[PDB]
Amino acid sequence: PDHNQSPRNTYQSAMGKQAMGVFLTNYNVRMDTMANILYYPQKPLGTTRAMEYLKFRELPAGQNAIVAIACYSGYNQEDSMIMNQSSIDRGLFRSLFFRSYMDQEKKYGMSITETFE
Amino acid sequence: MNAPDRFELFLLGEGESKLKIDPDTKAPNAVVITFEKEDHTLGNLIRAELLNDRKVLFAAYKVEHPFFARFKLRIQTTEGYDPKDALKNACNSIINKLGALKTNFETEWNLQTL
Amino acid sequence: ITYRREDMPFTAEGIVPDLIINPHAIPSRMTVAHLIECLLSKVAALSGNEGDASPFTDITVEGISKLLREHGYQSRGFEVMYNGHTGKKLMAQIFFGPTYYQRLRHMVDDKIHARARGPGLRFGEMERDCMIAHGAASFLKERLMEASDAFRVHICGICGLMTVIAKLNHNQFECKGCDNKIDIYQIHIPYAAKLLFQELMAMNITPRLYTDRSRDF
Amino acid sequence: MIVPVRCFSCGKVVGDKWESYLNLLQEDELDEGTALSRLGLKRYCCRRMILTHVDLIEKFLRYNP
Amino acid sequence: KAIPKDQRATTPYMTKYERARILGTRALQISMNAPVFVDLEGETDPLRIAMKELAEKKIPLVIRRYLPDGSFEDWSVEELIVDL
Amino acid sequence: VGQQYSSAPLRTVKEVQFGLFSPEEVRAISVAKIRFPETMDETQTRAKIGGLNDPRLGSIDRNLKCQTCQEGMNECPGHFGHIDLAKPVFHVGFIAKIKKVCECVCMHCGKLLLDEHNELMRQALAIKDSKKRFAAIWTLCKTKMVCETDVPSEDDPTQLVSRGGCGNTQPTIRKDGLKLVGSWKKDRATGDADEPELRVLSTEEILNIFKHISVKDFTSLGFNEVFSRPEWMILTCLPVPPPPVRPSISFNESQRGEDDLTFKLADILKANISLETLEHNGAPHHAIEEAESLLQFHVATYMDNDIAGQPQALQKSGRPVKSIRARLKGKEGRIRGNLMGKRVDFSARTVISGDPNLELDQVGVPKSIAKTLTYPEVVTPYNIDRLTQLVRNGPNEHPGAKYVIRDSGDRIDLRYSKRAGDIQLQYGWKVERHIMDNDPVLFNRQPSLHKMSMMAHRVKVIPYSTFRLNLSVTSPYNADFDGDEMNLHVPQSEETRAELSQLCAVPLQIVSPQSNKPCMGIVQDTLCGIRKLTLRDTFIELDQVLNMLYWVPDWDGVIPTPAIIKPKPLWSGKQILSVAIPNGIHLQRFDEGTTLLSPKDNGMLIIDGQIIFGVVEKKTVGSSNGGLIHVVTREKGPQVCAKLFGNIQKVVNFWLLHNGFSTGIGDTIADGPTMREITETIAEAKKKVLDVTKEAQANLLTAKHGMTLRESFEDNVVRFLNEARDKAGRLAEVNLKDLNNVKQMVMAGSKGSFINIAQMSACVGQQSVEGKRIAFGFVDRTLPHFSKDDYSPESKGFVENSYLRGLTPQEFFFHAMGGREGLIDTAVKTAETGYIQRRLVKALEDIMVHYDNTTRNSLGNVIQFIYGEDGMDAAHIEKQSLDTIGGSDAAFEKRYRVDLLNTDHTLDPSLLESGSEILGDLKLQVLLDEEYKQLVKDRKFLREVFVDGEANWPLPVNIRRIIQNAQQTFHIDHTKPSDLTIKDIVLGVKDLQENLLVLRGKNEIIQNAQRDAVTLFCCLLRSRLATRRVLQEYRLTKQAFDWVLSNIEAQFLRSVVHPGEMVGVLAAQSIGEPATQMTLKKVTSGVPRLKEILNVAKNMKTPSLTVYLEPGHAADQEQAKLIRSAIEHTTLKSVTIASEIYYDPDPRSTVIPEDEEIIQLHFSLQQSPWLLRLELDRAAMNDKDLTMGQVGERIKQTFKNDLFVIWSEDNDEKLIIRCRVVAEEDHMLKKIENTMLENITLRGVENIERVVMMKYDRKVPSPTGEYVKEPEWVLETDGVNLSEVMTVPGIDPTRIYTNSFIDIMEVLGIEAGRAALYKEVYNVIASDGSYVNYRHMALLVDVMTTQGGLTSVTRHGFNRSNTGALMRCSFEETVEILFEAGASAELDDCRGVSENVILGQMAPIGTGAFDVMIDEESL
Ligand SMILES: [Mn+2]
Ligand SMILES: [Mn+2]
Ligand SMILES: [Zn+2]
Ligand SMILES: [Zn+2]
Ligand SMILES: [Zn+2]
Ligand SMILES: [Zn+2]
Repeated sequence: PDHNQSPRNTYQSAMGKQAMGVFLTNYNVRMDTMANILYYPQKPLGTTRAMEYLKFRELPAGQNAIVAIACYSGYNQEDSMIMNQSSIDRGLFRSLFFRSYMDQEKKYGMSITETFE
Repeated sequence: MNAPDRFELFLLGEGESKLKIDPDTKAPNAVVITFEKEDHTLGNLIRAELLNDRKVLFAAYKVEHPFFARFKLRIQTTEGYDPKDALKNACNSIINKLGALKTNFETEWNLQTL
Repeated sequence: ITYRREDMPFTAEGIVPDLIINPHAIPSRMTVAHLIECLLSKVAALSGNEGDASPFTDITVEGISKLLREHGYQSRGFEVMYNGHTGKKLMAQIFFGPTYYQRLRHMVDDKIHARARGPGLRFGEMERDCMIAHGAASFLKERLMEASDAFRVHICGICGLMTVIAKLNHNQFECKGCDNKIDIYQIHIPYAAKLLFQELMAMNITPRLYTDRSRDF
Repeated sequence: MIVPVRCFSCGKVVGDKWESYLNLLQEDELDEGTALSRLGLKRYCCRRMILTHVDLIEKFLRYNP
Repeated sequence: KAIPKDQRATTPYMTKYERARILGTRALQISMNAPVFVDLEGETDPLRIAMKELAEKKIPLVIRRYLPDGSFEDWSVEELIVDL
Repeated sequence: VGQQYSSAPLRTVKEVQFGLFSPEEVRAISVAKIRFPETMDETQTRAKIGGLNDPRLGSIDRNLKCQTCQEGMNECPGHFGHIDLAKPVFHVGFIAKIKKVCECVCMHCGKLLLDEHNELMRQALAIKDSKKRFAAIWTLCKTKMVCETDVPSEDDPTQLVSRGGCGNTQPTIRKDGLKLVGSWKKDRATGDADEPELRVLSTEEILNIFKHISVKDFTSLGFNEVFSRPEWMILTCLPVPPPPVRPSISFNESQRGEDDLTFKLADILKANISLETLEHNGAPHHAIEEAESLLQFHVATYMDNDIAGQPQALQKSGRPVKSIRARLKGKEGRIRGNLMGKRVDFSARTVISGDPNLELDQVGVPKSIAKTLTYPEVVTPYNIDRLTQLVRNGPNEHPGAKYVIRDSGDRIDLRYSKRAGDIQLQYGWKVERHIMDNDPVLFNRQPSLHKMSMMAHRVKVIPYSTFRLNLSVTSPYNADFDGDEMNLHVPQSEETRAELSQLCAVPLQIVSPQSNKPCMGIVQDTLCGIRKLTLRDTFIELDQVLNMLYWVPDWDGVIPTPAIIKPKPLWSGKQILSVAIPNGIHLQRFDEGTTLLSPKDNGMLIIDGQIIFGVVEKKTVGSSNGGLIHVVTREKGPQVCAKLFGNIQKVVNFWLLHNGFSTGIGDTIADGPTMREITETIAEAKKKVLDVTKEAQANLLTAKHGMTLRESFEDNVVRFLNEARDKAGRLAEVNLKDLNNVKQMVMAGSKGSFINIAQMSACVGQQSVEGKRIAFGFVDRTLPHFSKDDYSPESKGFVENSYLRGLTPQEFFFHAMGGREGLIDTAVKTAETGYIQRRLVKALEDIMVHYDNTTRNSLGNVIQFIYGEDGMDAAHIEKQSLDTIGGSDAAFEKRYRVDLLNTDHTLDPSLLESGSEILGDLKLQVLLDEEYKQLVKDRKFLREVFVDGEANWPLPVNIRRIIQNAQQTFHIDHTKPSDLTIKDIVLGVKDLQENLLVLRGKNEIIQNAQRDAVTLFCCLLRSRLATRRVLQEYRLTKQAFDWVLSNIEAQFLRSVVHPGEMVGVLAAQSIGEPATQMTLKKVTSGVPRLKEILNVAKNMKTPSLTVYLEPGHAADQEQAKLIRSAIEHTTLKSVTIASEIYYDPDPRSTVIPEDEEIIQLHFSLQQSPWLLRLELDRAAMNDKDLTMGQVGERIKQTFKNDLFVIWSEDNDEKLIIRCRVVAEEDHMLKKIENTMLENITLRGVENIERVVMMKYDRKVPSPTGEYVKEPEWVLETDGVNLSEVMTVPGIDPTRIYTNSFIDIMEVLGIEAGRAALYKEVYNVIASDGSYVNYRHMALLVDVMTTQGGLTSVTRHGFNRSNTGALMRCSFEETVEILFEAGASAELDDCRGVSENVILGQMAPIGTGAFDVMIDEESL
């Protein structure tokens, strides 16, 4: 982070919060409104030391893309990316997504029940 | 959901031909052909064969959009030389060149131990 | 866009990128870390050794360079690459490397919301001010017009009031108070404006809808 | 979760080489750099596969149902 | 309040907004099968026909330009120079 | 609508006249009288009673019968009822106003208590804002409580003048909900007049007083003689709204039904009746009063539900309530809910992605979104098959339709319809098809601050989700593809289609009004690529040429003959790019060292659409002013240009794809040595800083005048460290090779500036918070890692390292500090700018250029007598060179002097055909003399205007180009003599000028206006089509020339602003949009300043004067000083070392030694023993050019005799003022000592605190003609006092300027005010390098100035700024806005966009600013 323009660290610090990883290992067992689990969470090839205490190599949020900085077909201009479709097929950046919905039964209604049927 | 079924890339859905032949208007003895469900694989091939042929004045191909599987091919051939025949000819020219390679290979493959 | 492996530009090694970003994203962010991580991430992958990208270490683009170079790649990350369509070499060399990418939520499909209705995403004051600048009044009309029926009223040409008693069959128009029978107009307004005006009259307030611009002036 | 079957980038079958790598590591006390090259993973594109991988499954098979 | 055909101080040229709106209004007619004035030398699309009618000075409309005082000039689309 | 007929003309509300219902009218218009407070069951016989819900009013029961107006519940516009109020009643809304009027008029004669006789009242009366006058009058009249009988006239106070002969005292009127209470007094506490008398001012009293207010008196209030009389604010007679306002939910039959207004009225009527049934029956007083206040309550509650309670007893024992205010709480808020853009229909939003394969004006719509949005297309023989094909395709196959809508307006829902595949489309049915390829859709990106960010594109249905944009349409929208969503909106009607594609269509937006340039360029890849492709070293093998060629769809199939045919057929990179370019396109530009051999492949020449030389980058192919897009747009049409983006992109992109462009860390590394130079460069500044440190710690740094040591030490350090970072940064930019990918982007123009390379490669440079080095947050040290009082760069926040090198933790944290400053006020700039732009618009929203070329607001006020002073549309103006203005007088003569009678300065017989027979032609040389004296006035005129000497001014019609087109269109050879006559040129051009017409009025005033509006374009024109010029340089034949004339005339007309132009909005969003880019020497600049300026804040942050010294003495550094001192406010405080109060009792001998000599000296050719002794400091004493005598006799003339003053003279080593009072002494002195140190003005103008001199380089004409810089000393002051400073001897009082445009106004008048205000607003917009075409700021600055004063933009009104009562219904109380509109007779012009939306009409804006009618002429 010492090689970044100052604000850029700030931005990252936010987006990291919207990375998909493996929030918990017990995720299969929690019913939480939104869940995003990465198929193939990889450790970053570029770890930090603080990363150890953060359990990042353990519950990593992201994968190591083979990345080319190239003007290619013209389709990666102004902050788009040309992603490798094949890579996608073989699983790169796939994610589970668990939306879990909740519904209850009646509040106080004198025999005004709600029936799951 | 918007994602078109991946087969649509190598498989012709209905009404589409392999080739549409259009008579280029802008120039004499030229033709524009649209290959449906092909891509560069073929395009760049046929073109650089079409281009060797000397009674061909012009050969070019383009895939106008990465989304769609198809490409256009323009061949301008000399007066009295039919581009379809130039295609046919450059097509054969390939089939024969690959036969060679297929042979040469299976050949040089057998001599190998492993 | 996603290209398939065929089309991607490939490296001599037959490796091809999972991900092509644009170089124009680079100088203006000053995002050198991305490059140095990428440099490192490469060495790391090649060398099995986890790449320490911790801040304030004594690690260096120059050191990471040396290691990559030892691994038989050009040390500044670049790699000769071959255009996938043609096979021809790329004239320029392409900075190539692993880099940790995060996949963020709020995915396309969640934000395709297309609420077209026959029987952001708004057209707010600012887009209104935009269409004005454009001169595009009928669009402004079409777009701000409520579903409220274009209800038809009649008006006195003296007091722009909705006090016109219209015997339409008989072709008879009387505005009492003004003594009007000939100088009377018919205008369509949304019924919800008709109402608002009557509500305004109800509250002792004359909203006079005239048909000429210049006054008795 | 578990080893991706194939290296994303190119598609080397990589998911037949995970236990053997864990061995190349533990029982043969080798380092990942040397070990990965022995499994044949020569291009970093396929190396990052195994070497980056986190085997969270062995933590999932620790819960009861 | 009206201003005689002579003494028109307003542009003899059609304004981009006027064209926008003739073409609009004219196409809105052409689109509901009201009769066309020119030869449809191929065209199926209303606006494109409306434009062809304007082009061949065959739109039968008068534009009423209001001045800010309230008076107005009338111009016939025929009269109006279309040069935009 | 309502398929019945009515002979009545069909019209559109042009004006809404607001007023109050006189009780007279309320009856006159009414149909009922309404007595019975019930309905139906007349002894049980159902229907209605002649009391409510029927007497004549709207019907129910499906009955058409309705006063013979027939029709029924859907076609009848409910007729109005009537209800007499037994007693006068305050209409709730005006209780406020009523009270207020009652405070202004006498409560007995109805006579305005303050007349034209009182002077503070004529200023109150003269105000034209009916609302602001009433307020100004009221704040003046509420003081009065005595309706004066005799008033001091305009003469002697001895002499009284009579007025309203009624002497009675007024009550001070306070409110109590619905009762106004009045309390009198025969003066405040005077004998036999004490104790007020509280009596409730009843409605009956006030109404009669209101009636006695004269047509003159109440008109000088808001009130309208005709529309709103004060009396009418008082209800006597109540309108009864019929059943459509107040419904009856009769559930089929045999059940009650009447709305909550009906009951609320029923209770009014009850109270009314029981108030009558107490007068008719007779009663006590606090019984009718009680019966009155019950009525008054029910009328009140009927309209306003916000008084002493809520009467909720209407058919329900649980108690809810609805008034007509609280009806508008669901009808002023359901109209406003739909006035805010909520029910967003036929629109669609998704991520945008760029796509180099769409045309510039396309928008890739995903199929799935395409399938969702419909277009109602009318079935038409031209389209019967296609439409039929769709209807078969259905809701799910793409080129399908959702709904087929038949004549009867029925909707066959093709999705769930048993006849989905069995519909015979008949002519005149609507099919609601999907949008398909080529539908005009309006594609917009919020926040949309910019006509250019709502553009119309052709649809192109595509596969995956996400809208797809052509990359070049990118910055018009300020859109990138990192997650931006965009809204697509499908125009629904055919004219609405036409409008989009005819006005907003993206091609029509290339050259934008905002900066009279293109606003869409070639960008990112395509730019970077084009530069590369264009280099000389770029050559293309035949094999790849053919593709590139074939890629350009507009290619004509001719393979260009290669620029190299030798060993290998080999095309230039330029050659093929030159096929993207169409023919007839030329472009000349020259850089620093371009020639016609342009070594550096510099500059640009394109001829007939072959770029002949120059690297094509931003300059050419970007959005820049002169560039190839500007050119192609004007020269060849918008569409043909739009297609150019496509071609260029396609070619270049194709090229780039097979060439490849990248950027690595290698691109960001400096040459080993450069790094040592860089490291040296920095370490060379740390000495400089260190030397200044040592210097200052020694106390050897002299504070720069009016700047502290510490203030000026930092100033130096910061500049050193910047000079460093910068000379450091250059040191790496020069290094980096032309291979360098980073520099390779930088050359081309695509993202990347110097500071970027600079920070990545050389030094990051000094961080800074609140424009200072990092501050000592810990005590006297910036981190706990430094020692106390460490002022080094490293400590105080210089980041030494590049980002490549990495930052130290301190550097990292200081960078983080500077960074956080950035984001914090990047959030401020976003938030304030967000709101300025919304104010700027609201301000100028209604300004439009009407058919007379005048520019007017909604009211009709002339803001500009011709739009932006020249009647040109800013999108048709180019920067052009006014050549008459520049160069030596010598040069002027060389170019433009044609003197036939002079074998030397004649046109040479080679240029001209009749070239020889011209020599010595008196008659001609009288024409050519006319020409030249005219060119001379011209040069003179121009130098009067552009005092600066600035040659290059945005003008319409690029004359240079037209000529360059002539010379190519005619193949003019610069070898044979031209066939022109002098008379041809000289008269031709003279004749041409008479043809450039912005204005057409035949009268003199307009012809004069027209002559002016065209003045500037004409000097350009005269200087371009000068006789020598035409022949010497241009070489135009009679043919080309005659062409140039008719072209100049053609384009000039094309350049004239179209009546219709929402020129104001344009002007507001031309000032706003760029401000939404201001993301950042010591004067407030940028948005704080913009929010300062627009706010017309009298309390500015950085008030400055800028005074220029009288012409003859500019260089005199000593006179600059002498003025500085005689201006800078210099107090005794600033010149006194210390004060001391001694007891020193003998006024001869003295207990102070150093003063014995001074009392002796004041005895050569009463007093207290307490002495105030001031010791003064020479330093600042002679610095401010001051005498002891002067300081002295100042204090001695400040304290009259009330102080005995004596002072040491100017030789004595200690300077001393000794002062005595002349016993409570020691205290009067500490007062006087302070009255001295603070108050007394030794020298200068008050409020001028700092006064800095500065050398300003000035452009001034030398004797020989050409513009020479002449340095001038210029005092700049902290503090403004323009009046008193203006007058100071030796300044150029002509030029003295302040940024406080407010003081300028107040001293120099409004016209100068405006001038200055424009210079301020423009400085704000110039300070971020940005340009905004003059007319936009003019129009803002004109609007701020139209009414005699500086009227602020950033809202002044709580209601309006220029908004009709109908328009965007502001406050949760529109009722309140409408109430006042009633009372003040607000006259709505319906030129609003909302009023007309409320009215179901299009605005008289632009395309709706004229009417279309059916011509009976066309044969
Ligand atoms: Mn961006
Ligand atoms: Mn963005
Ligand atoms: Zn009337
Ligand atoms: Zn691989
Ligand atoms: Zn009726
Ligand atoms: Zn009086």
